[PDB]
Amino acid sequence: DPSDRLVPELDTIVPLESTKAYNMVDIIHSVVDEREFFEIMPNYAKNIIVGFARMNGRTVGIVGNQPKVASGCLDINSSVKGARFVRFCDAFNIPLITFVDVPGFLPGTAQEYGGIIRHGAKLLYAFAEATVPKVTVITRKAYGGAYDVMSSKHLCGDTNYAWPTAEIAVMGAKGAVEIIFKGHENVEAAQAEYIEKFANPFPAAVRGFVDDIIQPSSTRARICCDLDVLASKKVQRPWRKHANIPL
Amino acid sequence: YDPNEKTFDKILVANRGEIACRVIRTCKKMGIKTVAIHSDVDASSVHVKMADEAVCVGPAPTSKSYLNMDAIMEAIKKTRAQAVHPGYGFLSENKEFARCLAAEDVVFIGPDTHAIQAMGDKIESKLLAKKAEVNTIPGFDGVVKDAEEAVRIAREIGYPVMIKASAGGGGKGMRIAWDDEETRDGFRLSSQEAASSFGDDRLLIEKFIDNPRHIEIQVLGDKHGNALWLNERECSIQRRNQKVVEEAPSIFLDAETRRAMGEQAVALARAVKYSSAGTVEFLVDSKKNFYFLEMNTRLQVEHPVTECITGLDLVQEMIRVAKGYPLRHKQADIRINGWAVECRVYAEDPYKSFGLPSIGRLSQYQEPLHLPGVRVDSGIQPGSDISIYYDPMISKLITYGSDRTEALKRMADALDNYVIRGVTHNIALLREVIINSRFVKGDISTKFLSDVYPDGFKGHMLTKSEKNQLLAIASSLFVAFQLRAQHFQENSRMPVIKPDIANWELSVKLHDKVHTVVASNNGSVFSVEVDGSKLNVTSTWNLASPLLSVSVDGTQRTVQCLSREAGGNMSIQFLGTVYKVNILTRLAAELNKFMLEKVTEDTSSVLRSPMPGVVVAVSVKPGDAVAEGQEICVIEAMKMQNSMTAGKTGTVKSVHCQAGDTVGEGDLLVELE
Amino acid sequence: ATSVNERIENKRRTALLGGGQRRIDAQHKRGKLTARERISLLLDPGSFVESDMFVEHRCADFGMAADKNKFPGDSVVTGRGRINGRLVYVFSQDFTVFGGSLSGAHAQKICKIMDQAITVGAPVIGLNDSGGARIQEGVESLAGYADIFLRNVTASGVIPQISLIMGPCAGGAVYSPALTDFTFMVKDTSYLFITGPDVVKSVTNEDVTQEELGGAKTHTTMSGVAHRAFENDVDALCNLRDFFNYLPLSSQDPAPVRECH
Ligand SMILES: CCC(=O)SCCNC(=O)CCNC(=O)[C@H](O)C(C)(C)COP(=O)(O)OP(=O)(O)OC[C@H]1O[C@@H](n2cnc3c(N)ncnc32)[C@H](O)[C@@H]1OP(=O)(O)O
Ligand SMILES: Nc1ncnc2c1ncn2[C@@H]1O[C@H](COP(=O)(O)OP(=O)(O)OP(=O)(O)O)[C@@H](O)[C@H]1O
Ligand SMILES: *C(=O)CCCC[C@@H]1SC[C@@H]2NC(=O)N[C@@H]21
Ligand SMILES: [Mg+2]
Repeated sequence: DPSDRLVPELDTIVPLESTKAYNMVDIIHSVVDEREFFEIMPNYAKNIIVGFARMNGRTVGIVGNQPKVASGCLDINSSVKGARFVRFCDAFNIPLITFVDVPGFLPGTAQEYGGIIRHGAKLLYAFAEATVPKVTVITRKAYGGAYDVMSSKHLCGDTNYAWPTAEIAVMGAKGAVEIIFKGHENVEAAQAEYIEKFANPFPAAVRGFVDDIIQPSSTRARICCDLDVLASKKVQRPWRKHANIPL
Repeated sequence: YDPNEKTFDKILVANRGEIACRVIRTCKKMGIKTVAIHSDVDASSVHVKMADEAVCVGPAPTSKSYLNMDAIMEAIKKTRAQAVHPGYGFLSENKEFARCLAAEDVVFIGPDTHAIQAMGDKIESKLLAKKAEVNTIPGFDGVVKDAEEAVRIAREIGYPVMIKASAGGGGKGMRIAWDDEETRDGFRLSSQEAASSFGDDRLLIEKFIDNPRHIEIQVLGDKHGNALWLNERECSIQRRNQKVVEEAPSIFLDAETRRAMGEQAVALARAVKYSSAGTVEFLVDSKKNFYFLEMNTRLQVEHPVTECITGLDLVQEMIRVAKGYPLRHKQADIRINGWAVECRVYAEDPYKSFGLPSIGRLSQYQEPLHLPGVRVDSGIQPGSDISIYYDPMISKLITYGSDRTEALKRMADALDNYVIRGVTHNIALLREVIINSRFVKGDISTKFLSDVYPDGFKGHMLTKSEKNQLLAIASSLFVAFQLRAQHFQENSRMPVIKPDIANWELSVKLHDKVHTVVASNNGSVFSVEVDGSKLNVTSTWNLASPLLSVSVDGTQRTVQCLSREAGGNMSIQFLGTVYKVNILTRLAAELNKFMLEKVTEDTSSVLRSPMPGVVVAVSVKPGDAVAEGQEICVIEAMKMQNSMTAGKTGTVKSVHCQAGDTVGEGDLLVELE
Repeated sequence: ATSVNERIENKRRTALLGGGQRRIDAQHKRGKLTARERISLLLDPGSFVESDMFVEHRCADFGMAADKNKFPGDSVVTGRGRINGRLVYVFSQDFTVFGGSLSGAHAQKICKIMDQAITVGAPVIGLNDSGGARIQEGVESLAGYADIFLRNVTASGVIPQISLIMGPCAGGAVYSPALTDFTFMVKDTSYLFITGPDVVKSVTNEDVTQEELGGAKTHTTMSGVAHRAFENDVDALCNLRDFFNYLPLSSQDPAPVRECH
């Protein structure tokens, strides 16, 4: 399987409308070598996907959001699953590849009573402490603190890419305009301006938060090359017996 | 392709799919700017990307996007297009659309409105053909009044009688009646069907031809009184009265019969004053007697196959005629050059009524454009999806050669080397038809699929040698994967000791049968011992390419590994048919005898949806019993309606499905007891 | 004759008042203290050294570049002090400036304090009172949150980290305290949730009070997020000093040994 194989089938896999959902497993199968993917916990916490695959013959760990289940929102079980998988991959020098399409965390009283904060911190810690090479691709959405939890550039990420349909923002347009334009009573133009100049990856690109805006059909060829140069990554951290994960 | 000649500089293609792509290609070769129309769903189609400009003309349904005349009109006015090509289907044979087009200033690539109106109904066409001195199917002119009318008409015109709808199309609204009771019940049934679907309630009574051959004659005319016949075409392999396999020359016709049919078609075209490209279809019995059956006033779907043997670009000729130029060819300039065969690759499952529409997204798509004598007409690219709103056609594959044998061999090779992953297709049926002994000999008819597969299509039946070759290839692939799994990079800390194994002893389960295989590897050559037979398999063993070419005892075979599991399950497309095998080691096979068989409960007690689509009619209530052949429900999808039977008799415990729903594939409908 | 000297005094007197006297009175009416009062209560008298007093936000969108939208300090007071003679680094979020929302300057000050603390090897104490991310900032607030999270994870197991929530914390402001070693809450005045009750009603279609959703009792009795809850601010700071007396300054130091009787 050539490392520069194009994947034109991913050019239109993301629907134009944000309400319609797609299967992230299709993208994962298209990107990896020979379309072979070993999924871990495929029937538990289905809003997130973790597994092992190969890129140019090298073992890689894959973490991704599943928009089909619960619109891709993060919850307690998915957070724990992804956190432990990421910790295992980091502990044994396995590179991590992340596909990000998340609108935030699942709301509700049950999640708050169950300690969603602790498990979200678990996942954020797992992505933050990883010293193995990590490559992140944003497909459609990355909203709020979840965008930080999903291996952003600012967590010592190595390479971050955004598809032309990516949307990196603090929150949705309606909440942002209702919290900013409290009494402007001019929502008709506020919606247009906000969706024109924020509902796109440009604010993240101009600040350098994403390395490039790439065509989906070149995703695989973009990742493999990165894995060629990040194989010798070495970082230094302060000494400690062990840290205190929020378990 | 002379660019000096002046033609319209803006043509709008009022169609979609492969025909739009073909028209755009021809216009681009002629230096003509194109304009494309599309719906919201077809926003990333091939034709919208390969054509200059694009206009969204409505939502997904055809009745609001491609049959919506108004949107087409504002698109034409905004784009200032000088010409419009309708292709086939949709509004191509709509007289009122042609009238509205010709109203303001727009020229129409196609026949005059009068010609379409003449060849719009199946009654007036018969009288006009009779007035044009063209052989016609015997029958009674005029609309049959009632049941007693039909039963007294049926007496004189043979024992078999054919009941047809005046406004019928797409192989619909037609029935065969043998006895008087059959005639009188079919009259009412077809009247109701025409009222429900066609909304015309006019019926035609005619003679039924036994074992007929459907022969088309392609005619080209201009606005100066010149008409030419571009040889014939054989279109006999049909299911649901829809063609799948076509041939440009006819192995059944000689020079004299071909000349007579062409002359009759030209006479009919002159009588109707045809001034575009069209086709005249005939039914021919065993005694080489041909009878006129319908005229198509548009471009035929199977036109490209007759382009290979004539060397003409039909779309270019249509455009030139629409401009006003006369024909630049004479009847003596038309000649047969070789042989050409065309197959329609559809997105349907051939194991269910010779094709059942299926939805999905195309993960992999590869055409065999590099194979000799291969042409592909497709509006499909990787990543395309198949919806329930349009025709399920994926591609048209055409192969030409010096004779029929070469064309058929190239067709088989192209079908073997053609990759579709994401949807179910009919390539198995297409490849099985072209290698059939009856088809190879040339003794075929319209009822070919119905008597070659009386119990439905089942796939390629392997012979002993073919089964041995398939088993050897599967075992060699399994051993190749196992050997590849042992190739790690050097560690220099814990060196890898490769397992030095000489013979791989395997148990291969195929269909319901177990075979003992002994495989050995010497470089790229595998020696395979299958049940007392020795075979040699040679290949490069590229485990990532979708197509794998192997040499078994000198015979070259192209196989596709569709899926593979660590448990031993493998799906291999071989000779066009997908076979599911299970490969285990001898120790694993011996230990598998202790495994308990898990409980599976189908027992034909649950009936799910045979295809996805929209439910139209339901006739089953919970608690009510059913019997064999009892109609359960009707689903409409991709231009066709299917109503399923019940199967074994029993009591319907519950009915999960409801009328007007959107039921997908593998969704429970009836839990009959 | 230059007005640079009077500018310094005006800027200091503006920074000391936070978001204005009216907002200080509004905070007092709610039963809460200001950030500087909390810092003064926490630390030994005459031991607080403040840093980045004149730092202001650099946002220039939605009219935030106006003079009335500029506050020195920018909703956070950061510095170093001593508790019973032992060095500690402290930051206190000021709710009177844009509701305590986190901006680029806020995150920069917090990151500077944590970096200096990890450089010298001293604990970090954070008084949290913030409404979340400043929406006008945009992705800058997300980047600041991510930087704070990265520094929290890096310093985990190196220096002790204590969090004390003294107000309504929402959005991404709830994840930094979760990464710290210990979390304390103030009864009836502190909250911790990711989404407010209005979003819960909009999505889940259920009615819940803010105290019910994220109050101190909820997180100290049936959630496992907080460790202790205290009656009010003064009691919380006294107990925080008492608890800080137990811990060592760094993981390189042995367990503290005090005089025993
Ligand atoms: C990365 C994660 C994110 O995107 S978090 C986005 C922020 N999420 C929110 O839900 C809005 C935050 N505010 C709130 O939830 C409530 O107002 C809470 C925190 C309960 C305040 O309660 P309360 O004690 O009654 O104070 P208040 O309602 O009178 O508000 C006072 C002023 O604070 C301001 N404020 C608060 N948060 C922000 C913020 N993120 N950005 C900008 N301003 C904020 C408010 O504008 C409010 O202004 P004003 O004085 O009422 O005019
Ligand atoms: N009189 C007949 N005798 C035998 N078969 C017949 C007769 N009339 C029609 N058929 C069968 O019906 C098929 C379709 O006929 P016909 O072309 O008239 O239908 P249609 O739906 O109008 O076609 P199209 O899709 O080309 O517009 C023929 O190919 C043939 O198999
Ligand atoms: C609908 O969206 C696709 C129409 C497909 C047309 C096919 S091919 C030519 C036949 N004539 C017709 O009206 N339907 C058939
Ligand atoms: Mg026909």
